[PDB]
Amino acid sequence: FVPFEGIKNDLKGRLMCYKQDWTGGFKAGFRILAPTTYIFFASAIPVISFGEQLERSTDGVLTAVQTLASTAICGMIHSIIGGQPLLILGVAEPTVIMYTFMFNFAKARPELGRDLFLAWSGWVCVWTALMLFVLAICGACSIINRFTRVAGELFGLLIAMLFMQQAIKGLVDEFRIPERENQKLKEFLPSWRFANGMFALVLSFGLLLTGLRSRKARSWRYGTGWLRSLIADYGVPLMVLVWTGVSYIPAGDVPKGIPRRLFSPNPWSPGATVVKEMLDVPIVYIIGAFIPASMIAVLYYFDHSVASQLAQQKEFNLRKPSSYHYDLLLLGFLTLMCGLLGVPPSNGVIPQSPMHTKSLATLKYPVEVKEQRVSNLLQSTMVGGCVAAMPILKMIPTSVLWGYFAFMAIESLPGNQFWERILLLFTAPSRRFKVLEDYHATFVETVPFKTIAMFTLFQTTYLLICFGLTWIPIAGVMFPLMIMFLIPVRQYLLPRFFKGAHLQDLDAAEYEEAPALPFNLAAETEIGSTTSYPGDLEILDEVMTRSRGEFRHT
Amino acid sequence: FVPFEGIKNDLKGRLMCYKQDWTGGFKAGFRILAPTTYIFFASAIPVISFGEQLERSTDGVLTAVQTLASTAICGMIHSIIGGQPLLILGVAEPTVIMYTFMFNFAKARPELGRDLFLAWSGWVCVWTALMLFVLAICGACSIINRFTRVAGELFGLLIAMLFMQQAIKGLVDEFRIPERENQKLKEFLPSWRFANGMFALVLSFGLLLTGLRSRKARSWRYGTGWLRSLIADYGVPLMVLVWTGVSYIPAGDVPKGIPRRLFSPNPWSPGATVVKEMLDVPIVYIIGAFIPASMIAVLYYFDHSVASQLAQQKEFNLRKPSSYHYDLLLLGFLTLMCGLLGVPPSNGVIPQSPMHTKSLATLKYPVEVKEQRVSNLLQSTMVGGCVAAMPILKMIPTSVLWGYFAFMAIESLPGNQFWERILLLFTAPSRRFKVLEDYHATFVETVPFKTIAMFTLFQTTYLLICFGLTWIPIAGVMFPLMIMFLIPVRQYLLPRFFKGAHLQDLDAAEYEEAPALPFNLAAETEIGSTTSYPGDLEILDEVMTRSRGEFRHT
Repeated sequence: FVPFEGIKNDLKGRLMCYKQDWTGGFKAGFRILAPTTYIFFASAIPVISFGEQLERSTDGVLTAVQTLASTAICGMIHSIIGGQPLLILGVAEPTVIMYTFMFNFAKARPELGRDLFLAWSGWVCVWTALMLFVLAICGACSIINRFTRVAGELFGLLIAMLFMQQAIKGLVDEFRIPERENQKLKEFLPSWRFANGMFALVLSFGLLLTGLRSRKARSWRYGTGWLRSLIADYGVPLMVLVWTGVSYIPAGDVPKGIPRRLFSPNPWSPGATVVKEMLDVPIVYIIGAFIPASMIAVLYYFDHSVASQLAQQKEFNLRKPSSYHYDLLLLGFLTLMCGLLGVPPSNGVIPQSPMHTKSLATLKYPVEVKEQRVSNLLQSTMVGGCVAAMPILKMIPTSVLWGYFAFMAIESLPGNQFWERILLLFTAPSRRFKVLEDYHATFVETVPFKTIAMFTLFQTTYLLICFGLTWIPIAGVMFPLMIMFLIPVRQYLLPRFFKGAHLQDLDAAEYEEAPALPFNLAAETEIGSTTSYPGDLEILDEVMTRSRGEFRHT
Repeated sequence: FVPFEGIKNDLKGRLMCYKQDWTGGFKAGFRILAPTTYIFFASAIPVISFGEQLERSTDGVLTAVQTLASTAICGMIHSIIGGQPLLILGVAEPTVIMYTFMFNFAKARPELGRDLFLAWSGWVCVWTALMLFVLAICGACSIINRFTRVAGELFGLLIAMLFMQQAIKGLVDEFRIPERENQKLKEFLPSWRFANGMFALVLSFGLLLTGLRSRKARSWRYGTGWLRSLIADYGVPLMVLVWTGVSYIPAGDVPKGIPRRLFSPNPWSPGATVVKEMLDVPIVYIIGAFIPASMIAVLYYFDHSVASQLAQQKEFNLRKPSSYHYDLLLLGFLTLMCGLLGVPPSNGVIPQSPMHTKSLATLKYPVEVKEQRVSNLLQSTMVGGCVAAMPILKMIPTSVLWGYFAFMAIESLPGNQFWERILLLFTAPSRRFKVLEDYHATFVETVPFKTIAMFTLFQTTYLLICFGLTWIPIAGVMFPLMIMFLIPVRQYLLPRFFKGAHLQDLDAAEYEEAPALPFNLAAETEIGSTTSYPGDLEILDEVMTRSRGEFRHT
């Protein structure tokens, strides 16, 4: 933990591959645009959704303009002078939640109010930048190996819960009058409001289901290869466009605001740095900003490092070194800059970074990744240009964004072992052989079900407590402390209750899977030792057709 | 083809097992109620949907009351004095289409009009009864072995197309003012109409998707066995109830008719035999009724026999004989009775009859079927009692019935080989190995793809021509003739163009399936000889998690 050692080593390592980092990007030619566009679409849409969320949560102080600007500027700076260009930066949901807490605190205090919210947030960002500088200089990133699966998966499920909560919140508001809108408009009559709510339900569920189906296009037996890849890569934006077009079908027979569209304003309209108002904040609140700043620094020190680790998985066979410490230092500087500019800070986001690395990967029949600084710079510049295209983006209905929130919530589940363990916990004892008939984790076979159940119950209790804490008006801004407390807990307390190899299998740093087992081998196991025979109607359901009741012959 | 031989033989066979047919039903005790209730729900809901369809198509002359009454009375008579009690009778979609054609013909002719439509239909039913008597006496049912798969599957797909068309028709009308309603009501304002249409979309799609998911409950690893069986058996009625309840959520904040509910009237209200008006029909039209009567007799002679055959599949190991000829004779008598009473005739329906037989089946570890006349009688009496419960049924929204129409359309597909062949025809040449990696028909391996393609193209052209003919105002009532022409076509013309075993495999009376093949064996085949290797992103999609981009280790 020698000060400045990690930063110096990272800088020495990354300074030998800068010119190559650029030339290899230019040598790829126009073929570098496909990963660029893919990651640009993967980054922009969630950022716009978070911007709308903030617009609703901050009474219009922060909108999609600010989130897009922060994402673009931070991404460009990271691409040019950052250590690991594979890392993708952007505004994330936890930052939105923290800023919502801060806004709610400031609004109820006359000394700050809505007019000094951004100044107080700038002071918070100054504190966060200092904390991140200290963490990077002291080499705190040398212990990121202790950021085990138990904390990451719990945080992911918490963020998925919050995504779904936001989706439900928005869909319920689609039936209500907005707070800052003229209540006398025809679009806000009870009939038109009910119609708008129903149309929002239709559009949101359509987007969600169609995108979820599109995600598995490359496995279809239909169409061309390029068409299947196009669907699998750009389904989300394609479905957003399709459902916007659908929303425009009744445009001629309904009022202007049916369905409701994005509330974020257009920056080009004449109606439209916070350092000047920063001096006006009372000293007591300048000092008190230390409190949320510590939580934000915790969140960033976790998320940045985890995203970089995921983007630098050893299976990619990357040949260039890592820059964790210098990356955290630059993140502190970027947070200071964003606080001074009046925009929310950005940080490493998941799964955008590993998806970018994958988009830059090819197999030599064996993974080889094309690492360079051009794709990140171009995608960040496109995210920035999206600000100028705000008139076009304002045509998107809000229900589509709520559907996208639900989409992210559901997409956080697939590879999450905590979710699989919850499903197993709620599974019937006589139907676990079914669990054993498909791809499954190894701890299902190597760990007794009682220990899995106890571990999952502890994890679920922790998750529910954190979710409930998020609902407390003021104390809810402490949930990153609860997230970090899982490190010492896993390191010290769990070994007392759990026995070694069981913990290692249940909290493995590597995703270990197992292939499907034959039915005969799925019963000799302890977990599948309570196999019950199928019923008569269960058997007949499979040997007779549903269309005409015809017996199938095999 | 000796006259009265088949009827006499069937009567002699079925007269030796009547008392046992009843006693075995009474000996089953209260356990006979589960199949009874299952088949009652399987029969009632489509009949109510057809009743609403007729109400919209006949300007209120025929409604769900008449369809329910016909189904109940015919089922009871068949249960008591019928030959094969496993056969389930009811009003079917083709009868609805024929009656719609007849109503449209009568309305445009001042000599008949809406006031003599039922009388003309009674004369049509008299002609149909005479035709069926002739067919049964002459032993025309001795050649039902020529009702091959090519005709049955084409007819099924045509009826599925018509189901989906009715669903779309109803959902579009949910946005419009009904023809015979007061246009000044608040519920028919543009805003409330748009809201009603959107709510109808929501409810219909919810019903459809939830029912389709419920159909596969017995294969779940969750819940109890009895709960899974309950879901798999009663999902459709359960989801109808659930979505009706959902429809009642905004009842306090919306006008009376939001959402629209069943239009069929309640027979108990004071506002509410056609032999008297039958004498008033002109002689020319009495004679002309011969034309639609022949088509209806074709439809019934096909459907009754096919449904009985499906209910009497040899795999059920039934120990009692068949009564095809006497069943057709009784169907003629029932059609005469229904025409005299002013209700549409009923006939054998699919897949209700084989599903009833399956519900009466148990495996002795080997199928053993409990054949008796109690379940059919009880379910028919319950269908009849549903008439008295019309006030409760009128609470169902029409959008739920349109969703059920779409549900039947989609449920007609699974075991249909014509649909599978269409999908194969539109499949990519390089992705047929995927077809070979799952359960598939044998002709995929035993027949070249060119012959399958030609056969499927001919069948699809025939189907589309029949569907288009259904759209012609008057000539569309001839489509049963097109259906029957497939018998001589298959028997005489196809062998000229197709070569023996290929036709036998493509038009086998038995549903022949084949198990999944290994990838190595799926390429040596001629059809799977154009296997293309997966792409880099296709490979990476499977080895990395979608939630966090984590490499999977196997």
